[PDB]
Amino acid sequence: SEYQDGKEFGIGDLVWGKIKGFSWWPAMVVSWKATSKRQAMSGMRWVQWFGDGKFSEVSADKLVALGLFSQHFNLATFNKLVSYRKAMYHALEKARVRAGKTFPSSLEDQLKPMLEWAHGGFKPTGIEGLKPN
Amino acid sequence: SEYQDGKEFGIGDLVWGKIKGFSWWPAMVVSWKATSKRQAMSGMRWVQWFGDGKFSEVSADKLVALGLFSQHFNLATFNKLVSYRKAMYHALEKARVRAGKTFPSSLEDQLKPMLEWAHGGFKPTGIEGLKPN
Ligand SMILES: CC(C)CCC[C@H](C)NC(C)C
Ligand SMILES: CC(C)CCC[C@H](C)NC(C)C
Repeated sequence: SEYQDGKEFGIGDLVWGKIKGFSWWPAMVVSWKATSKRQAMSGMRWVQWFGDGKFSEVSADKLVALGLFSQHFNLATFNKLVSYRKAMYHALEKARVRAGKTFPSSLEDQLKPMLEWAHGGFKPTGIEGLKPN
Repeated sequence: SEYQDGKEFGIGDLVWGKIKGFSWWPAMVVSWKATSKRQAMSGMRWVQWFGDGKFSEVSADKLVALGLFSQHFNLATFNKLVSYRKAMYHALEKARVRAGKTFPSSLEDQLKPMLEWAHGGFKPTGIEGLKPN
């Protein structure tokens, strides 16, 4: 099947992806069939970016697990860009549901406990709870 | 292991491949396990074409290193087919990263300095920077 190149990351994985000129941005690894383009080159993954829904073919070496959060979250970009805050909401919402996490009940106000959870290490599940399926 | 048949080219090598009826087209040697098809016959190599991401089993004797660039690049095809130009973009991008090369910030316009880097022997690394890993 897809992505059998001995590199990390499979379909459904929540990741940070790094494109030249941009901060690390959250994304989900997808099958090339979802992209309406072409099969990824060996060593690459198609990802779909949270916040804008676009697809990019990105080297596996330029991806890391979303669970390595406090290590790749860019606070300057977050303060500066509303699109980045939006991306984080959609990414962490996906993470939350997967981990079976719940928060008590505005964007910045919805984000706040989600960021704390993420930044704190995604407790109680830890990064294991972010896996697909 | 795979592709130990005494012939040239191993996994990850960037190459030109020639299929009957076509100009030389850029590709990367992959393991058969990436293809989701059969293992390659003796003397053959699975390649994945840049641009469309498809797989072909090609004789190892009908492949040449991407590094022999201007000899095999086909200017006429390039000007004629947008697919070829796209193929060149992806191939050179992969070459660029492996090399550690970088280009200051459209397709052709991004292609322009990449083609010139290639036609002029991939300086400063030369073709040694094109190797996998
Ligand atoms: C325009 C805004 C939504 C920010 C751009 C996000 C881009 C698509 N992700 C980059 C990592 C390539
Ligand atoms: C996209 C198309 C115009 C051609 C792309 C390369 C294919 C696979 N032909 C090669 C065998 C030379």
